[PDB]
Amino acid sequence: HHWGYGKHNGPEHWHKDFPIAKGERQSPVDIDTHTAKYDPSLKPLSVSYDQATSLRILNNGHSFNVEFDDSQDKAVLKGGPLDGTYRLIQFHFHWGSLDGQGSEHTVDKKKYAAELHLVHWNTKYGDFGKAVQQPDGLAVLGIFLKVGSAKPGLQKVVDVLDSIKTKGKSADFTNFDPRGLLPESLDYWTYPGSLTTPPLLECVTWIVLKEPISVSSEQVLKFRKLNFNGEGEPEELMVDNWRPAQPLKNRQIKASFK
Ligand SMILES: [Zn+2]
Repeated sequence: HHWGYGKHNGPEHWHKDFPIAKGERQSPVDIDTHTAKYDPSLKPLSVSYDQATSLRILNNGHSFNVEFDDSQDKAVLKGGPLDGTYRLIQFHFHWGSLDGQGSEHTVDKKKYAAELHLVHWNTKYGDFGKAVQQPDGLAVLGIFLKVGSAKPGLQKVVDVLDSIKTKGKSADFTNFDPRGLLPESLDYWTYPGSLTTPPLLECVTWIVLKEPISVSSEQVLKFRKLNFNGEGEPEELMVDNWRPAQPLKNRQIKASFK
């Protein structure tokens, strides 16, 4: 029926409704740090999130998204391997049922507890919908989460999850600053890929940060209290909403550092 992460509608079933699932540039992938090519041509990333305007937090049934006002160049990303300006539209997470799994991308086969995705669309295309239909339409900044000390900047998000426990629920979420989710270093790996959830369009330039951010066990625990289901239905905890690594095929992963 509808896609999900369960035994009967999980990742291995997606190809039936979205044949692109078996395409040539699917994500996520395993980052082999020894074969990734350091490219001196890559420019530093430029993240300008000082004017970011968050609007709402929503449980869409597969994750929770924090949405931003993308009607103007308020929070943008440029530089790196990108040509042009990409606007931040939303960020969301993928996490596991246990601390040893949860991330989508892996580094030398190592899985992290969760993975943060900051989705941006190329302004040259006018709107998000047109952007996803282009090979260079989106830029997604991926950040790994490891369990350790608390991330102060993440607490506001954690505190509101109670109000959006089930599918379809949303709440006002203004004045949230995404800069508090960033690691200290901006070194990264990049390769051409796709969305990791249906429609799995191959329109993404992935920018995966080398440095993980630390979150406490109590923080990740609250992610695990969310529900895939809507209110009034049998409770199915939202955990392990991650897609396994896909084959790299004819792609090269480039690193911005040596
Ligand atoms: Zn994602």
